[PDB]
Amino acid sequence: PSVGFASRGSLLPGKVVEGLPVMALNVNNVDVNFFRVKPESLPAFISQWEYRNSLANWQSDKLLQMADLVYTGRFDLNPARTREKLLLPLGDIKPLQQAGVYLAVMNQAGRYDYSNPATLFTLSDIGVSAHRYHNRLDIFTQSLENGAAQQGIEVSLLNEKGQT
Amino acid sequence: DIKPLQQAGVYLAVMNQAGRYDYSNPATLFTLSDIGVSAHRYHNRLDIFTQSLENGAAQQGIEVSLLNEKGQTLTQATSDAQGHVQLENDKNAALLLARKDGQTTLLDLKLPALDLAEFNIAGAPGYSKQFFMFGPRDLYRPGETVILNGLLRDADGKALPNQPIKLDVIKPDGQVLRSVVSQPENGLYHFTWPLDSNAATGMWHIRANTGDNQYRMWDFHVEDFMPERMALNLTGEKTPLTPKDEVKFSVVGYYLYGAPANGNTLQGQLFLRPLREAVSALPGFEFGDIAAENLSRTLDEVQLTLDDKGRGEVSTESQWKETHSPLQVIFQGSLLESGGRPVTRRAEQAIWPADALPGIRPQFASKSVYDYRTDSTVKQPIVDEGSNAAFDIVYSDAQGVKKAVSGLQVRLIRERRDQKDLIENEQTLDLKADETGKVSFPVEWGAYRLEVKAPNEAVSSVRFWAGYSWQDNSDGSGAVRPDRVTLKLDKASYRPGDTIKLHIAAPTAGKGYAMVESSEGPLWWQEIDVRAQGLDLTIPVDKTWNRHDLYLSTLVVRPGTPKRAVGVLHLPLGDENRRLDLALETPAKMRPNQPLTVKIKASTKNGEKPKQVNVLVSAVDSGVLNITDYVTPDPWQAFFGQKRYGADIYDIYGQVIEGGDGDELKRGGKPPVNHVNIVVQQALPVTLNEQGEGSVTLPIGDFNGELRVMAQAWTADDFGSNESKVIVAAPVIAELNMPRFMASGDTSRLTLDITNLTDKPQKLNVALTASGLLEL
Amino acid sequence: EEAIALALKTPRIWLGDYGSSLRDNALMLSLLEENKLLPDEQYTLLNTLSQQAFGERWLSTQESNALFLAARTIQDLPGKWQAQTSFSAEQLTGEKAQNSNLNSDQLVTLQVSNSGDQPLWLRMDASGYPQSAPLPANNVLQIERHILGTDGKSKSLDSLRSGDLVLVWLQVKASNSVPDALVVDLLPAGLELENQNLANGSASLEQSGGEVQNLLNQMQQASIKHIEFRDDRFVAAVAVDEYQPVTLVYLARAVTPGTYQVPQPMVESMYVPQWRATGAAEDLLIVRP
Amino acid sequence: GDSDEKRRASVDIGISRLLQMQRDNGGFALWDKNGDEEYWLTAYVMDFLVRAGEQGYSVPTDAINRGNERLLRYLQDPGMMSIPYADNLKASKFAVQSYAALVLARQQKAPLGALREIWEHRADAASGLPLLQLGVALKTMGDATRG
Ligand SMILES: [Cl-]
Ligand SMILES: [Cl-]
Ligand SMILES: [Cl-]
Repeated sequence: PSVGFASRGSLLPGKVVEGLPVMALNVNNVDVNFFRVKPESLPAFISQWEYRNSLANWQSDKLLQMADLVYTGRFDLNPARTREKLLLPLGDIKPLQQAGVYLAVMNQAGRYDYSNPATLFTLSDIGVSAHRYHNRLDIFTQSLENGAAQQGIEVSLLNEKGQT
Repeated sequence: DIKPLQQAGVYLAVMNQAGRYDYSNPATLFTLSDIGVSAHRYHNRLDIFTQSLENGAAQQGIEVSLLNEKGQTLTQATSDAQGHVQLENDKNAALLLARKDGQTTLLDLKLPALDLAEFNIAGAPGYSKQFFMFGPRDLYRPGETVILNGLLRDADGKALPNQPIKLDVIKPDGQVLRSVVSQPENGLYHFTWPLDSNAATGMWHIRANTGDNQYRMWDFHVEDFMPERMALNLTGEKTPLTPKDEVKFSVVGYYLYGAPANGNTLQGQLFLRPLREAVSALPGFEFGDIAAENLSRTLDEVQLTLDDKGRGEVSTESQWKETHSPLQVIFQGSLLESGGRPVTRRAEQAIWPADALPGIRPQFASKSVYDYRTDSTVKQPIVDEGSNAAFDIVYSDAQGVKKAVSGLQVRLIRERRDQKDLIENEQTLDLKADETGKVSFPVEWGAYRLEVKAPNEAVSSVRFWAGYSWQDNSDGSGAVRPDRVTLKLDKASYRPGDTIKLHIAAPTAGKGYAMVESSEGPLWWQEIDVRAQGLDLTIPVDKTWNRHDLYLSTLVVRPGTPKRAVGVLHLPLGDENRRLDLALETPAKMRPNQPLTVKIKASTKNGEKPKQVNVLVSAVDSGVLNITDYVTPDPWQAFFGQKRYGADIYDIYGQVIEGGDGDELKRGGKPPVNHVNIVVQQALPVTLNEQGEGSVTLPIGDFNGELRVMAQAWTADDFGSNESKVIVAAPVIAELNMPRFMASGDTSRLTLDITNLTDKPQKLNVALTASGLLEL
Repeated sequence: EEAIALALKTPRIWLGDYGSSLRDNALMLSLLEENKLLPDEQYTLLNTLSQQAFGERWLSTQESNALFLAARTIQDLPGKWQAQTSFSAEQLTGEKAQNSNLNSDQLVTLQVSNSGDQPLWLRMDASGYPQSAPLPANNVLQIERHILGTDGKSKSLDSLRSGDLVLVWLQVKASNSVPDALVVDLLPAGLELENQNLANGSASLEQSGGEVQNLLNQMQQASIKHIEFRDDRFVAAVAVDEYQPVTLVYLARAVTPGTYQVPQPMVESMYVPQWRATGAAEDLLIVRP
Repeated sequence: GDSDEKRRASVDIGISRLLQMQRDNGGFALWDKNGDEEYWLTAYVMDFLVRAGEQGYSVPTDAINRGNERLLRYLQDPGMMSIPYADNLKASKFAVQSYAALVLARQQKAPLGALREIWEHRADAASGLPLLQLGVALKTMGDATRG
């Protein structure tokens, strides 16, 4: 009688998307809520979130105060009684196609629990590989799947306060 | 537009903000239905009355799902004009539900029944065969013989066959001392047994079992008392004083042997206390400012001497002239003997800041909540945090009649947790005469106080806490109180041959029912209409109604939500021809060590046939009877007096949505013997002759005081009771006042009062000597 | 035999042995029983255990374990008993505990013999006034008395006048639980109790005790079985323990003028009469006219 | 620490709060004016409030007088003190009276008769502090020898 995020990763590719992987057992309908993290003071969010598997109800007030809700989507599944993992169609969600780091908090339709499965993610087929030195930093932009789209102007380097 | 919610069953709505995650989310239990049931619970059955909200009284009722503690339906059927239902009642019954597909109405028996505190539904619970337990007194000393008499009759005071009644003697600890099987002698039960000298002190009782296994109690005190030798009367004023008035108490003291308390000292205490329960006609309604300071004080210590007539006056100037709350002055007066032993009594004087005051009654329960600021658990009216708090507000006089007023300052104050009292909300209330104002305020958390101020400056306030309830609830402290329907009757008493004419004066119009009830069920199952401002209706009193627990009831509803109102009134069937005119002829004054003669004369107008009248004569010292203000046992009031209302009313109009032995004395030491004299006499039951005449001679010993002559009379249905006061006094009284005991090596100033009660001057010599463990 | 004899004379993480006096006394009992040695010492430990279990608020798992193992075999024996006594020409027999009241003639010549085939258990409790007033003493229990005026101040026991109301304050303490403490406060002959059970004919404790509300609140918290307002004494049946001292307050009146001896306040256990205390000796009580 | 402005504002808040814990007899309770009296803490808070006055803070005159009246009851009447949880009741009573004595003496309000009678029970002390407080009180009120 459970359903949770299986990958627990920070980046899903824009290409070969297949949404977010979720492992479920006897759960037919799942209500997932998506929140776009405020671009300003984003390092303060990552340090508070610490890339968790679930979200506590009391600690949610401080963390979700720097993230705005964009969509409230329920998803239809068909398991009756094996703990098979499945996809999540995200391609039809227009606000998620916009820039920014997102947080998905899923729960069973009419279930009320202490903690609900949550994950921090970004939908992108871009793969950077930075190199840190005593004075400078050289970044190498690329692309996932067949292709190495190297062009890189788009480099937002933010400090501890959360300013580029 | 929600199709699954249009189906039968009880629902629960849990709401939350789209993407919010909190510890608790708002939730409510509800049922969508325009059906309004009103059940009536009885000892064996349960009669339910189905109806409808808005304009319409759709009475048809087949749809009655009565579920038990497990959750299984027991019975479901239909009956009577337009619709009604009669079902079998269970001791552990829990639910009641309405309709299969046409909506659902929830009514649970677990919730408290409607509070009928404003109605006179009080009386004896003896709806079954009546057993009147009586004796000459209710106060005994350890080592005394307890005297108890009894007469067994049916529900209508008629004689029944000779049956044994099992009597148990119960101790204050609840343990039985002795069990007997009482057999009657000439229709009279008589139980006598001696209290041990090592007997426990407190409230003892004799419990009787007629066979119904529903015990009949006879309470008696067992205490180390001293009979009073003086009478003390402390009188204030019936009508409350204004805050400017001086408080005055009139004192009267006299020796019960018939002489004033001339020169006797009266020591006492004057106290100022708040008068929160200022209107007895409105039980539960609080009056005055609970936030007001210095309302509980010790005013003065009273020290005075009574005049030659045994008279005095106690007064204190007002020190609460600017009060906005009703107060009371209590005088705890002690009239002292020449030896120092007092006769203490209390008198209270009501003080009202105006002629009419505002009163508040919370509609929510009072639960025992611990307060660490006072380090003591105290029961206080509590309501759930984030919920509305309901209150009944009335502008009443001392008598209870609600007066018309406009401009009541209804203010919701939030009391400081850890600056000053924060005024949360303000209101303006207009009241009509005989109208109960109903205010509801949205409450957050912590300490709160609801205050109402009248234009005459009179302030009334009630404190209430907002938070959690960890069970520990007061037995039905949050019960629904219905609006009152003043019911009026044409005659003071009715009989099987009479016809009752009842005037139903409801606050507004409304359909429902009008009936006559008993503890076994109703007798006038239906009557439905009410129109305009009042309704005079005829009720034919039936001949088979042979009981005195019979009451009348009405119910009215009107939509704007459909406000419900209830009316209840006792139906008197006690006939005056069933009472014996018992006359007692005793001398007003008599001498000690002489026999007292009581001349009995039983009669009744038109009839005048006192056929084989039995009389039980007794004589007890008044100083014994005054300690517990003992009432002479009346057999007529016992068998025919107003019995309690045998029904319980349940309705859903309050939940409609709007928008070893002697071992302790051995360890302490053998107590000294107290040689006080208890003057109690009970002669055998005599038979009055053809004329209804008879005489009883009671031997009176060395007693100086007042004696109460008491008599009880009976036949098969005729009952009588009378009393007379006989002063027993010598020409010259010589009485010694001494401590209750003395210890070895003590010195006591004894006092001997020599009183000349002759019209002639007396010259006497008093020769004193001491024997035993006493020396002069 | 030297070690065993020394053990039964030796009294009792901290020590690390998870022990207590109660536990150790029950384990020592089982050891003696198990090894069928010193049966007279077994009976001594059994009586000592009965009083310690009675005076213990809560028992640890090891205490109840040890107590159960030491007493599981005593109820497995029949309750039948036979005795030949000094106060009976006929033999006394029963299947349960049968009490027999005795007077001073019987008690001074009291002799009991076992005429049974099993051991009999006897309990003898004798009570009465001593020839002279003993000195204040205390064991397990403690009692103190103080008299206040209705103004909440200490009352000057000389400046007492006929008619005065006084508040008599008792404080009872205990070094262990006393579930059945009996407080007997014998009155001076000049003081009469304001019988609270007969409210109409007496002064109210509630009304006259507003200046000692702390004491009334403390008294409301006490576990009181009953309170008796007798002619010569105030009596209270209460439960007391080390973490919960008992406060009692009663209203009395100065009645007969005179000079009175003041009896000391007393408290004792019904089950363990050795748990007893007599409070400090007071000055004579003078009631003025 | 605090700024001088914050520190002074906090003392004023504390005084007004403490005054709401003063009972009708002048003694102080733990949280409310209706709670049970706290004997040692009444001397403690009275010490605080008198010293607060010498340090430039306002305390109402009626509250100080009521407090001092109650401290005088402690010197005169140790017998009415209910301290049921005290292991050494006489030592507790002695610490209360000695503290009460110092607070009144620092205001020249401690009667020498009462101080001399507390001094007769000096053997009841379980610490040096109550004796040093009583000593300063006796010296201040005029008995330099016993002081
Ligand atoms: Cl007198
Ligand atoms: Cl074993
Ligand atoms: Cl016992």
